[PDB]
Amino acid sequence: DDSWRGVSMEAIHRNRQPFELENLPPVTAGNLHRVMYQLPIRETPPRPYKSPGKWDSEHVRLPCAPESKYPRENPDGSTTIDFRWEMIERALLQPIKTCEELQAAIISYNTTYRDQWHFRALHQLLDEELDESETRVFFEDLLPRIIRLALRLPDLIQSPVPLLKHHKNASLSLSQQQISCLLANAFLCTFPRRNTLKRKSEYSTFPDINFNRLYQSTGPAVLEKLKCIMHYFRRVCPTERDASNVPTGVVTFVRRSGLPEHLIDWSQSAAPLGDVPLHVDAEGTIEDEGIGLLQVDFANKYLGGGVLGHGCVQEEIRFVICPELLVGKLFTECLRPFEALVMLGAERYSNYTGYAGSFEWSGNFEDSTPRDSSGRRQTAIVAIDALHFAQSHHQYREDLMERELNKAYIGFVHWMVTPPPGVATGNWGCGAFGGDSYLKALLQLMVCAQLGRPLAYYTFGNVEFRDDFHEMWLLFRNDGTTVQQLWSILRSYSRLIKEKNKASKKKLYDFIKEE
Ligand SMILES: Cc1cc(Cn2c(=O)n(Cc3cnc(C)s3)c(=O)c3cc(S(=O)(=O)NC4(C)CC4)ccc32)n(C)n1
Ligand SMILES: [Cl-]
Repeated sequence: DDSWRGVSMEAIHRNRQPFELENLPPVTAGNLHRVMYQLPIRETPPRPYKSPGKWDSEHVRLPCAPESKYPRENPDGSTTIDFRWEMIERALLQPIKTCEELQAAIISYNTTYRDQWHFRALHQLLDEELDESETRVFFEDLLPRIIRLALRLPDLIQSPVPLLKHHKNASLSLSQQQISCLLANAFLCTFPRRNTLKRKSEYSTFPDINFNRLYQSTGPAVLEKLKCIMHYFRRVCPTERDASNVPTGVVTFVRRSGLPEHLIDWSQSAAPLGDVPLHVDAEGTIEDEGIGLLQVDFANKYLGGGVLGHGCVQEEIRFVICPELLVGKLFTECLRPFEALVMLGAERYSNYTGYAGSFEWSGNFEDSTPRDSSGRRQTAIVAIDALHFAQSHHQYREDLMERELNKAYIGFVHWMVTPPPGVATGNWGCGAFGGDSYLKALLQLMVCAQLGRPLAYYTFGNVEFRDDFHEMWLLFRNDGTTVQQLWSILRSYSRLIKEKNKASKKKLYDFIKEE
């Protein structure tokens, strides 16, 4: 009758309006929080913060650094060592009228990759997908705006951009405007030292950021991601007339890194599972129906996954409809097992249809989501990376159930004085990545019970699973089942599977029935 089972959405918000409960404290500058704009925000967009630039192992190597030098071959075949930022400016201010000339300009400061990079998805989009006039508008309007924005980087970033490395709790806050500039540079593949595919290299524990690998990819989902990105730049680049369309606010990136001190012993959790306000919806999406909640990103340990590539499932889609997330790739070291990344403030610019191979851009989206005191849209996303399984049976090992419990734990912790809003999630690391929906739902319930967060769970058209999970929360509620007690049952199922989906839930019935 209704799409959903369990408690209502009013309930998930603790009967207060969405957005009254916040997911992150306000931005303030500190030892553990670098802020790229001036506090407090008076004018908009925020005014950039000024401090000496850094070209070192602790900060982003910015394309405009005076330390960035580059060899050029010449007309006549000799070598000049020049400043790469000067070469980038010269290349991008030559006229560029075709897809081939764009590729040659980008390659002119990436000459190592001359015979490896071919921007086939860009050729497909401009030569075959758009008609002659939409393509003329690309070269006469859009691309000049992207270049002009990229070339303002020394004006918009006047402060070193720190890397968020392994095992450090740190935050970084930037303006949406600053992010549009960094992303324009990525679009034009300007970031130094971030292209090599060599196995052990300076940045190999970091994601890719230059957009070349997207351009090298194929198929319809890749073009639709390109359309999302184009659209973002139409939305946020100043037009020839004015700059009133430029976004006004802020985005914050928080590396959460758990200490041994924070590790839950799951057999000592007396938390009642049925006391979790659980809302299980078979329609709806996290980005729409989960407004006000901590929304989950079914992440790869490299933030963004294959968004610059062939990837086009849950993570990748979020990163092209809310492209400000992409800048996380620039400074976020890959996640270790007891770490997570919270991203607050990312505006949505695109609508979409489908999923995976059927993903399509389906139009403009005007985000009216309210901004917090710090100038951030109150869209809070946590990146947590599930394990992938070649073998489904492997996931029922005790150590790898604990791993996932602890991964979701560090993603979902609150660590603020005000009460935590609900989490909005779903079949995390399931489908083709090997995970069991039935188990991953319980692990997430355990974590929410333990932390005291409501849980809004989306099954995406699967009514059967909605019911099996609702019914199993009812058995917990009136048996007063407990985290440690469900852990005990789950460890039993571990040793059972060893000696050799729908059957996990059958055997809790059994171990529960005896109580
Ligand atoms: C209501 C709805 C949405 C969708 C499409 N979709 C999807 O198919 N999957 C995979 C699965 C399909 N059927 C299953 C039983 S799983 C999704 O995982 C999915 C996820 C989202 S989301 O996470 O809310 N948002 C994004 C993409 C921004 C992060 C949305 C649609 C999904 N379906 C079938 N039914
Ligand atoms: Cl030159």
